[PDB]
Amino acid sequence: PPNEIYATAQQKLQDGNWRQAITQLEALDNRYPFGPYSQQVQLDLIYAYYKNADLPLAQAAIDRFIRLNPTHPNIDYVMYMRGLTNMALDDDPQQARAAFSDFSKLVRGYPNSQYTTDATKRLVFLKDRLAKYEYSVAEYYTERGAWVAVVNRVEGMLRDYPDTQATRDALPLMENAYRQMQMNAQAEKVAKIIAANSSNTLEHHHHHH
Repeated sequence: PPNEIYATAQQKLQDGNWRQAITQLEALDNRYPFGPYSQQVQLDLIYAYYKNADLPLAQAAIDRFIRLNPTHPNIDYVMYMRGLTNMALDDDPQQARAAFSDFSKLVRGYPNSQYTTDATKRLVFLKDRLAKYEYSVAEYYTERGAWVAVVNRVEGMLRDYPDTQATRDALPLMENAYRQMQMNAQAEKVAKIIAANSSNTLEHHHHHH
């Protein structure tokens, strides 16, 4: 009785009985996969797979929802969930890169979403993680004297993760790599960047566009 099965699944989700809720929701999605309530069932299944730590199933279900309903009113929430799932898969920064992309795509689509604030919080951690990885790579390239690869990695950190501890730590690798190449205009630029990067991070959550 699909309406009572649905009400039942909703209670199971509220109890945190992920396994039973997944069962009943999958059977509904089997039976009416393009029914009037199918997007509802799929959103709840996304959630239940995530909470049950079925992360590959959550990820696949998110991708299918986005493909099939690219303009849905709850897309903001589906991309929040895609960030959470990829972030859980991270705990080889592939999953962290996917989460950064998800959440940054969320913040630049729905700057007014209820999930805004938590996505921005998670982005601080992600940017820290990804910049640390890129710093390790820049160091390795330094060890090799691969000065052009050093400059490429650091400028990517400065472009994408400008306010992180790792980009701070990596700027002198970049100034060095240019100097090693006798590239004075470039090296002096980095020296400028370093002198000016305050630990004071700027806030613009109170600005609306």
